[PDB]
Amino acid sequence: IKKPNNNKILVPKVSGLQYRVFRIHLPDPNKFGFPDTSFYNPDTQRLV
Amino acid sequence: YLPPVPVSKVVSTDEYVARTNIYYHAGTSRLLAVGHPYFPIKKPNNNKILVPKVSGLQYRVFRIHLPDPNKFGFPDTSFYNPDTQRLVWACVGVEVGRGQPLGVGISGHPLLNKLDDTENASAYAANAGVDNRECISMDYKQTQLCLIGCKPPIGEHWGKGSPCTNVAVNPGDCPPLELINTVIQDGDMVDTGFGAMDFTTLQANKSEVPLDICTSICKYPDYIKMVSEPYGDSLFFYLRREQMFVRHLFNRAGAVGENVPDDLYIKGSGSTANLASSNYFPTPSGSMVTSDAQIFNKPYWLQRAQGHNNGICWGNQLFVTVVDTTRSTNMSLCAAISTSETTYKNTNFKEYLRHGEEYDLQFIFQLCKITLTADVMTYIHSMNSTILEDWNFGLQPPPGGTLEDTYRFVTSQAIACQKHTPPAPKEDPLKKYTFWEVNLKEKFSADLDQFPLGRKFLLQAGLKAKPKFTLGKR
Amino acid sequence: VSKVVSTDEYVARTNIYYHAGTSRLLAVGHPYFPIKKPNNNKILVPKVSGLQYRVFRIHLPDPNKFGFPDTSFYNPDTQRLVWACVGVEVGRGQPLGVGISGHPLLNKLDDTENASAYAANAGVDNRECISMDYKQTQLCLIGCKPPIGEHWGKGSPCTNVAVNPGDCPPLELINTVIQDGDMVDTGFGAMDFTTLQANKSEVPLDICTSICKYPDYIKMVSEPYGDSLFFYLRREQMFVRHLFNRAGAVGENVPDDLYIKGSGSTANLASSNYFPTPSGSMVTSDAQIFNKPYWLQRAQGHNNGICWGNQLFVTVVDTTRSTNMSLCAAISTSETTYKNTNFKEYLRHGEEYDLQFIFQLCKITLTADVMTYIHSMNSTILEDWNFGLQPPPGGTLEDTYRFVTSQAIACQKHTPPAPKEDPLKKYTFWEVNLKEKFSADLDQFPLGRKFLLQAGLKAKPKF
Amino acid sequence: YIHSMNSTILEDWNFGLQPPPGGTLEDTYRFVTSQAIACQKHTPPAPK
Repeated sequence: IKKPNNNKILVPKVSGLQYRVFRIHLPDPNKFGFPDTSFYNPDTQRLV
Repeated sequence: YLPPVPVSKVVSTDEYVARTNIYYHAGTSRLLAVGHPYFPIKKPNNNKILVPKVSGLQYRVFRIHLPDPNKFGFPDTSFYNPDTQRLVWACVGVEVGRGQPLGVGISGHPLLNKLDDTENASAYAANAGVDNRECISMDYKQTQLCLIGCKPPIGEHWGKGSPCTNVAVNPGDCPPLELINTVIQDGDMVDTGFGAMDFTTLQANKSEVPLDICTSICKYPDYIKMVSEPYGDSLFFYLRREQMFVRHLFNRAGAVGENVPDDLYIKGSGSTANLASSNYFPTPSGSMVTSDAQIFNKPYWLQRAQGHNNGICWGNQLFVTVVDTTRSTNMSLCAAISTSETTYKNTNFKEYLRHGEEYDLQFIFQLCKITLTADVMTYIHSMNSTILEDWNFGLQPPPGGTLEDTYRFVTSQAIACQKHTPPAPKEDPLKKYTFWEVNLKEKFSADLDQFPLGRKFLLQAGLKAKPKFTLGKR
Repeated sequence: VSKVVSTDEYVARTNIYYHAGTSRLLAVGHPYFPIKKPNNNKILVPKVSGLQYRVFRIHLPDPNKFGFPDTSFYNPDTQRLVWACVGVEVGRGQPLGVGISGHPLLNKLDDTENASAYAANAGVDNRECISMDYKQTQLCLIGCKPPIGEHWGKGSPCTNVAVNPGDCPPLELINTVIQDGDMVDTGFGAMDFTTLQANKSEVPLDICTSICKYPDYIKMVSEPYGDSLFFYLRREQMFVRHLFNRAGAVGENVPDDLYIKGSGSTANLASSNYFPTPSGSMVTSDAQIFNKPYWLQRAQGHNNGICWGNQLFVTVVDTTRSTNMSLCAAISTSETTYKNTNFKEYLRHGEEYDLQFIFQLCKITLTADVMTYIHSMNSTILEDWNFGLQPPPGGTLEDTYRFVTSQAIACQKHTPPAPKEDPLKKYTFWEVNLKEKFSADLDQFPLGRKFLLQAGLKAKPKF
Repeated sequence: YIHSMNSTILEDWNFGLQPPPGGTLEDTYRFVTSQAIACQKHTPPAPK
């Protein structure tokens, strides 16, 4: 749905027939704080 | 239980806090500000602001935050269960960079209340006509100062009071005055040395002061009051420099509010039967600036402070405000409306007034923990209950049952948006106030040597563990 | 935030088991609408159909009042006793058959499945008498907190654009407690037609006024203690049948670029709106979820079958028995020539439920954490127990007697206000009392011995 | 092997120039705006 003169959408077109993509970010675990992190070195390695 | 009670032992922070062994740096480079010194520009019909009024005469607040102490990464954390111990950042050291060349600005008013110049006068004054007010500017008091703490700054200023009703309310009477303490907001006008008060309300003439200070309310911070904080958490440190001197000698022009009792002099005659305005006011003048006048651009180191707070940022929260008079020089330029004619036209060129601004934040930080006991924690409760919230204390009591919690679904919805467009739960108690913000939470580094400042921090206390590249001799 | 734990931590399981159960629950009523005296507001017949939801509230007497053959195994001071719900049954005796519903005026244009020519032009009030079958469904709900449903609904629009009559109202997602008598989805989705459908003819009678709702397993299971439901099962199915059109003024025209302009008969766009005809499928004896024992061991929530406040909930809904028997009475028995004027027609509907509940007995020790932890969870629970004190007051009172003696001492006693116990008293729904029916032996009951058989260890006297 | 697989991966780590030194060593961060006046910070395109 959009305003008849306008090009701007009034309502988004939605139906279950539409595909759905989901993008999910994670924060870099190499910035994180595990209750114990000493099990690794942040120099020679990283975490994924 | 033991100890958040009755007594007065007025806990000093550094006992319950423990200092970790690890440090960090983060920061933005810099910022800008430009603008017109005298007045802002908004769309004349609309309320939308095209250009603001900007000067070094504007106090600049600074508020930044750091993320959850319990979500953020350490090479060695073994020392804690975050449920056994809460955590906080600690502020060891701070730096104020200022990058623009140094020069003096100025401001004034096209109609200023003036009688005449009695600095040197060979003759008695004249009679006042209709609007003798003049166009004059003045050099503002040379100043630098610094304010940093975990709680917002507090200034003080005069304001018109509410006179007890005995004597009449009669117009022309002297309005009442009283002291006013208030939170300092960004964009406020720095007092020129004319006193912290409201020129708008208290001075009806409105021509008494230059445009910059004409409308608004200048304030000055009360250290006493602030340092009177028995926590000290207002600000845990500061320094200032200010200097000024006299330039010219003036007089007010207007009706005499309260006349001089004649017993103070001998009755004149002719011109001397009349009495010239008894009201003098000086012309304040800023002085020479020196390369020493910069108090900035040098690393500060704060170990112990007046309050009990030692550099602790509560609610993940930190405050800064600074004043520079040294860069006050405003850049001016013109726009030629007619680009053709070769003969000068005063009408041809539209002048403009702008100013530069530049800052730096390079922040040391230290890490700290809290052994978690209502033995203390309730004193935190006692101290401030706002930290009861974002912190969950790993518990409400040592058993610590959850809230039968609120988890909401709002994340995206049906075009309703009173599920908030309006403000969300909690609050900023300062939200009504207006002042500056930046997010630094992306700027941390697990290694120090990366940056210019830190090695001074290093070279300051030196280095125990000294980074080795196994390069050079083996 | 110190994070709720598994109830099987502090609770201890006892060695004793009990049973009680109702005689039965049957029903009679009219499926389509309730019956009332025409002038009066009082109901002559309550509206009843299988499509109506059913809620079951079951009290238990406080076991700490219930003397055991040997009571010595616990201290009533330091502890309490709480019932645990091991296993559950749902009896259904009706012969299995499908009901049905319709409406005499149904918004419709024409048949869209096959059209040999373009339709006619919309007149005034083309609604028709048409009926359909609702989706087949079976589900079961068990827990100590009321079942939480959800539905669509009208919310307050933004205030920017002025709403003209006939505008699209915004939509809202709304939870509420589930009330008995409420209606299953027909495949029209949970919402209030009454608000969002002015036509009132867009659906068959039964659901027209009410608000169909549906359980949201997420938010339900989202509970930290799971006490909404610790267990459930569900079965449902549907398929398409007919394809129709809404008949009425087009709310929003289709952008032309999505088609090519016609002419003549093709100049006018036929109604864009379609709605499906939902159709129940073949029922089977197999997929019946009832008349079979259940055995609870684990529950998604940390609550394991613990019924707080002597309180236990059952929500059961099925369409399988929806059969509506039709009957006819004769106003005049004389004439042998039949006349449709001679017979009045009536609709009544049967329902049949049954309940049999195992229960396990359970004790709780104390300490402070537990006390706290419960008092954290729901403090009202301790109220019905005897722990929480709460010192009593009182100094002095002046009785002045006597008052009807009309020499005036002040006017008087104002303190009824707290018989109030059920906070949900606003919520009406089906009620049953078991408190009398406990017994100490499974053996005498049909259901129980299975409990024995399952866990084995047939212990009985000698003869 | 990783750099073979997808090299852009190393970029987001601290990682990104050949055995361990560091850095993309031209100048990094800049911000020109505070209030609405003239060319906004978004007059240049978003580089990342």
